[PDB]
Amino acid sequence: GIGTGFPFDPHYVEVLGERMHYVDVGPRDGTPVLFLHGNPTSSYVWRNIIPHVAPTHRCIAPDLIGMGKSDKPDLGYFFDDHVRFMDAFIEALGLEEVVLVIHDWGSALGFHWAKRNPERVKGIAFMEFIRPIPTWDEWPEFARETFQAFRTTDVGRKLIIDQNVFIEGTLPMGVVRPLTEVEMDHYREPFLNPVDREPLWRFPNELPIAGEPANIVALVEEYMDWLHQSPVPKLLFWGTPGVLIPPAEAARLAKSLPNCKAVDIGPGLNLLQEDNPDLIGSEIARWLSTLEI
Ligand SMILES: CN(C)c1ccc2c(-c3cc(C(=O)NCCOCCOCCCCCNS(=O)(=O)C(F)(F)F)ccc3C(=O)O)c3ccc(=[N+](C)C)cc-3oc2c1
Ligand SMILES: [Ca+2]
Repeated sequence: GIGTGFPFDPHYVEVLGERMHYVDVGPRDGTPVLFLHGNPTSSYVWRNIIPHVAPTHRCIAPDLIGMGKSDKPDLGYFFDDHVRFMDAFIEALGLEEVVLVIHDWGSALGFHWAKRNPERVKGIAFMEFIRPIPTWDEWPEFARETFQAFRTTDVGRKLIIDQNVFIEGTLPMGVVRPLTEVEMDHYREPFLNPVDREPLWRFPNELPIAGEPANIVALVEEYMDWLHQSPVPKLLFWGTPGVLIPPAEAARLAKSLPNCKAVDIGPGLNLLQEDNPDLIGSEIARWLSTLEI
C-alpha cells in the first residue's frame, strides 16, 4: 500500500532567529532538488516522492515556518512572512542552483523565488499550484461555500482555528483515496494546540481568487507572466477533477508554457502525492535525467 512512515532523520537550521526543520537525503554533490509543501501539510507530503529521487539526487524538504516540526512564532503567517523565511532558509543552506518540486502554497513560494532568481533554477516540477483564479465559479462546487466562509474572521476562524476543520475535514476532502489513521495523525501532530493553527487559516485568506486579495493577485500574475515566457524546464502533474487546477486548465497550461511536459496522474483532488506517488516520483526522476544538472 502507500507508505505511511516518515523515516527521515531530522535536520534543523536557524533562520531569522527561528529553527526550521528539513529533510536532507541523497548524494551530497550535484544540483539539489528542493521540495516545497503547502497547506495544511509538511515535508510528510513528500515522503513517498523523495525515495524515487534520492538514489541519484540530493533532496531537501523544509517544513514551512509555523508548520510541521519548524518553530511556530507569533506571526500573521502572511504569504510575505513565508517568503522572508524561505528566502533565508535557502541562503542558510548555502544553496546555489536548484531544481524546484513544489505544491499548493509551496508553488507560490517556489515560483516567486524562481521569478526573482531565474539564473539559479534549473527546472520546476509543480502540481496543484497557486494561480490567479478568475471567478469563484472555477472553484469546485462541492467546496465553494466552505472556502468562502474560511475567508472571514468570525466563522472562518471558528472552523479552522477552534474546530480544526481544515485538518479533520478539508484535508481528507482533498485526497481521492482514504487517508489512514496513521497518516491523519502525522498531519494532525503540528496542530494539536489551537493557537498554532494561524497558518491554516491565513493561507486560504491569501488565496488569489476573483481579484482578492489584490496584492497577492498581482504577485501571482507576475510569476505567471514569467512562467509563460521563460525557457526554464517545466513538469506539470495534474489530476481529475483537481481543486486549484481543473483538468482543462492543466491542458491549456501544458500547451502554452514553454518547455513543459504534462503528466496526467489519474484521479486526484489537491494532494496529488497522496493519490499517485509512484507515478509522480518516477516521472520526476526520469525528467531530472533529461536536464543539464
Ligand atoms: C473525515 N472527513 C471526510 C470529514 C469531511 C468533512 C468534515 C466536515 C466538513 C468539511 C467541509 C470542508 O472542509 N469543505 C471544503 C472541502 O474542500 C475540498 C478542497 O480542498 C482540498 C484541499 C485544498 C487545499 C488548498 N490550499 S489552500 O486552502 O491553502 C489555497 F488557498 F486554496 F491554496 C465542509 C463541510 C463539512 C461538514 O460536515 O459540515 C466537518 C465540519 C465541521 C466539523 N466540526 C468538528 C465542527 C467536523 C467536520 O468533519 C469532517 C470530516
Ligand atoms: Ca521548447
